[PDB]
Amino acid sequence: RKPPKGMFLSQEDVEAVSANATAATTVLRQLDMELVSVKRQIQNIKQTNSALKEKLDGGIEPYRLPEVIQKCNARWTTEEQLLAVQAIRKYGRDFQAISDVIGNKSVVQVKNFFVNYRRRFNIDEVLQEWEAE
Amino acid sequence: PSGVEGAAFQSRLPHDRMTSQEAACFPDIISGPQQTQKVFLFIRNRTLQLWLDNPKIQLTFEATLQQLEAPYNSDTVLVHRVHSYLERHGLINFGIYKRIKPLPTKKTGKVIIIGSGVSGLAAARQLQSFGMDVTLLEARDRVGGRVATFRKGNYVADLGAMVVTGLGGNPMAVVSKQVNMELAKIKQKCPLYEANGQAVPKEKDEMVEQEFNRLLEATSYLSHQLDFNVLNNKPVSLGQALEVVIQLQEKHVKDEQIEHWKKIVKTQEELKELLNKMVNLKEKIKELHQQYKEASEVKPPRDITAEFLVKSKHRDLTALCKEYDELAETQGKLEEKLQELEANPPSDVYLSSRDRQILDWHFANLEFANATPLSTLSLKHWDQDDDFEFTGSHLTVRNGYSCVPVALAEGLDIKLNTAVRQVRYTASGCEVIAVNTRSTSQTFIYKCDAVLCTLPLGVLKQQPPAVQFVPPLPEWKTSAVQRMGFGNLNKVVLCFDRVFWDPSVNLFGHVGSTTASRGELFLFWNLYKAPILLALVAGEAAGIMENISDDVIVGRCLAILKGIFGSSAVPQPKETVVSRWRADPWARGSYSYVAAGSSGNDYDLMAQPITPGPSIPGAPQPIPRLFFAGEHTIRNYPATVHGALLSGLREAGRIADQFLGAMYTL
Ligand SMILES: CNC(=O)c1cccc([C@@H]2C[C@@H](O)N3c4cc(C)c(C)cc4N(C[C@H](O)[C@H](O)[C@H](O)COP(=O)(O)OP(=O)(O)OC[C@H]4O[C@@H](n5cnc6c(N)ncnc65)[C@H](O)[C@@H]4O)C4=NC(=O)NC(=O)[C@@]423)c1
Ligand SMILES: [K+]
Repeated sequence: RKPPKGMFLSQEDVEAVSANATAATTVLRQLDMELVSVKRQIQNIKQTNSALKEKLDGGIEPYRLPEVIQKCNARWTTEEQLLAVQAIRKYGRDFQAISDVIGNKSVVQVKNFFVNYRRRFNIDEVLQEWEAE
Repeated sequence: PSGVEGAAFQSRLPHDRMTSQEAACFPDIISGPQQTQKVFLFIRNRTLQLWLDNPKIQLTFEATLQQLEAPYNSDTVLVHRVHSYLERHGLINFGIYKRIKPLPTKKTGKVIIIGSGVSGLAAARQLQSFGMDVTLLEARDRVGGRVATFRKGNYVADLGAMVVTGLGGNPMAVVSKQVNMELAKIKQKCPLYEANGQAVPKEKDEMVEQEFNRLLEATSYLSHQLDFNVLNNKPVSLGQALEVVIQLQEKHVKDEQIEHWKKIVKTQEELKELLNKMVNLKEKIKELHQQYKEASEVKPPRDITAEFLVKSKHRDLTALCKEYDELAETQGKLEEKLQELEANPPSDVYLSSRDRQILDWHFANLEFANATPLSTLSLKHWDQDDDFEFTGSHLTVRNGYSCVPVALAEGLDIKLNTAVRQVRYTASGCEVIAVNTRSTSQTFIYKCDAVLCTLPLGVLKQQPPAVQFVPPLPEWKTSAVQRMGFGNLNKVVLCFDRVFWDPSVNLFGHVGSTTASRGELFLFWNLYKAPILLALVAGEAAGIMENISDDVIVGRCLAILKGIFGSSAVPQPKETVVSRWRADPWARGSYSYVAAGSSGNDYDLMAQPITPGPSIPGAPQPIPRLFFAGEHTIRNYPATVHGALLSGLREAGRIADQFLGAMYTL
C-alpha cells in the first residue's frame, strides 16, 4: 500500500522521468542548475549583508542618553502644563509619548488632563491642528 | 511441520484441502460430503508419511493398508485408489528404491525419451517401473545434462548445478537418503572486496545491502501499486524499473538540497531587509542626537518652547533607540538560524561512485541467480516462483552432483553419442531419427508410441533448427519458445595445491570497477575438500567471456586473487576448466528465466503435449504423441534440478495415464 520508507515514488514523478530516453538526465540537470542558481544567489546576499554589517560598526552606543529615573508627581506646575499642550500638538493622542516628555506624569493623569483643562487650554483645536499634519 | 501434516508439506501439498489434480482423479470425493474429503486427506498424508519415513524400499499397497488403522483402513478401494494415484504421479516410489514386487516379465507400449538430463532420467525410471519399454537418446557421451561434474585425481567440481536449495519440501531430500550425497551446508557469510584488493568495511557493506533490498521492494511497489508495467508499448523490465527507482532517489536528493538552501535565502533576505532597517534607523538616531545636542546647548533658563524641544528630542531619541534594540534582538536570532540551517545540510549524494560499485555487485548476484541481465527479466513476473521456495539452508554436493543422474541411469537403456535430428509424430505412432555424434554418417531410426522431449529450451530456440519436428510444432508452442528467456551463466574451476584462502568462508566477492563488468568474475566458492576455488561469470559478462581464451580468463582470476590475498600467496593453478554453456550445442545456455513480455503461463504452454492430426480424414481424434519435460516446463519450479526432476515425474504419470489407463478414477 505504501513504498519502503525513505524511497520516493509518486505517480507524477515516474511519468516525468519516463517521458523519453533522456527525460531522467534532463530532469536531473534542471535541478543541478536550479541548485547553482540558488547557491550563488546565496553568496550574493551573504555578501550584500556583510556590507550592511560594517555600516553598523559601534552600534548606537555613542548615541544613547542616560535614564531619567524620576518619581511620578501629581500636581501640575505651570511648566508641566505648557509642556503638555505642546506634546498634544506634536503627538496627537499618543499618551505614552506625552507622559514621557513631561516625565513626572503617568499616562492616566495625562488622560485626566485632557478633560479637566479641556476648555481652558483649548485642546480640541490643538488636536484638530495636529491631525492636519 | 510434523506428523502426517509434515508429510504433505514435504510433498509440496496442502494437508487440509485437495489439489486440482486430486479433484480430477477423485471427483466423487471432492463433490462429496465434507467428512469424506477429510478421510481421503488423512489416507493420502499417511501414505506419504510411510514413503517419506523410508524411501529406500518400495511402499506396496498391502504394506500401506497394514499400517493404517480404522476407520481409515475400512474402505479398501479408497486406499487402493489413493495409493495408485500417488504411485502414478511420482509422489511415492520415485527415485532409486528397492522393488518388493519384481516388475512384469513383458512390458507394454514403447516410449522414446530425448535427452538423459535429470528430467529425462526421472521419467524413464518411472515409465520403466510402470511396465513400459523405455529408451533414452542422448547427444553427449554422458548422462546428467546440465548436471556436469569435473573429475581429475581427487579434484571434484561441478560445472553445472551445484546447489540444493533447501530440503523443506524438496524432492532432492528423498533422493538424498536414496543416493549417498555428501551434502554440506553453505555459510551465507560473503565478504566483499573491491578492485583495489581490500575488504569493504562492515559499515558500507550493511548500508549497500540494505539499499539493494530496499531498491528491490521499490520495484515491486512500482509494479503492483502503480501499474507501471508497460512503457512505450513494450513490457517493462526489472533493470528498467531499477534505473527509474534510482533516478527518483537521486532526484529526491537534489529536491532536498534545493528546499534547504531555499530556506537559507528565505532568511538571508529577511536579514537583508532587517539590516537596511538598522542602517536607515541608525542614520535617524545619528541625526536626532545632533539635534538634541544643539537643543541642550541653549543655555537656561529657557522659554518653554525651547525646553519642550530638549524634552521632546530626548523622548524621540530613546524611542528610536528602542526600535534599534528590538531589531538587534531579532537580528541575533536570524544570525543563529543561519548557523542552524547551514550546520544541518541534507545528504550530499544518493550514492558515490564507490557505493554504486558495491551496489553493482549485489546486482551481479541477482543476475547470477536468474542467469540473465536484469534488462531482460519481466518486472511483473521475474519472481513469480518465490512463493514456493523451499525451507532451510542451501547446500552443496561435496562428491559432485553428477552422482545423482549417474545413479538414476542405473538399469536404463541409454544410447550415448546419439543426436536426434528429426521427430516424426502421426496418428499411428512416432519415429525419431538420430545420427552418431562422432561420425554423423551412421543414421538411426526409432519407432515408438510416444516421444518425451526434454530438449533444453535453448535447443528448441535454435535457428536454424537443430531438430526438426514433423509436422512442425503449432504456433502456440513455438511462440512460447520465442517468448521465454533462456539465460547464461559460466564457471571457472581453479585447482590449486594448497589452501590460501579463508577455509571458514564458503564464498567471497569481488567488486567490479564498472557497471558493464559487474558480473565478470564477481564471486568465488570454497565448497570442496580439495583446494578448489570456483569463480562465477554472470550477467552481460557471461556471454562475452566466451570469446576469451582460457588462459586470458584464468589470468584475470589470479590477478583478482592476488589483489585479495597478496601477490605471493597465490600459486599458479594446476588444473583449469572454463565452462561455455551458451556455446555448448546441447544446451545453448544455462537455464530459463521469466523474460519481459513472457509470463509463467508460457511455462504451462511448454508442458502441453502435442496431438497429431488424423491420418485418414474423418477418422476419430487421436491420442497425444509428443510430450515435453525439463526445467523450462514446470511453472512453480523453473530453472532448477528439483524442477526438472518433478517435470519428468509428472510426464511419466501423464504418459502412463494415456497408454496404460488410469484405473483409479472410478
Ligand atoms: C532461477 N533459478 C533458480 O531459482 C536457481 C535456484 C537455485 C540454484 C540455481 C543454480 C544456479 C547454478 O548453481 N546451477 C546451475 C548452474 C549452471 C551452470 C546450469 C547450466 C544450470 C544450473 N541449474 C539448473 C539445472 O542445471 C537445470 O535446470 C537442470 O539440469 C535441467 O535439466 P533438464 O531439464 O533435464 O535438461 P538437461 O539439459 O539437463 O538435459 C537435456 C539433455 O538433452 C540432451 N540433448 C540436447 N540436445 C539433444 C539432441 N539433439 N539429441 C539428444 N540429446 C540432446 C543434452 O545433452 C542433455 O543431456 C541449477 N539448478 C539447481 O538446482 N542448482 C544449481 O546449482 C543451479 C538456480
Ligand atoms: K553478504
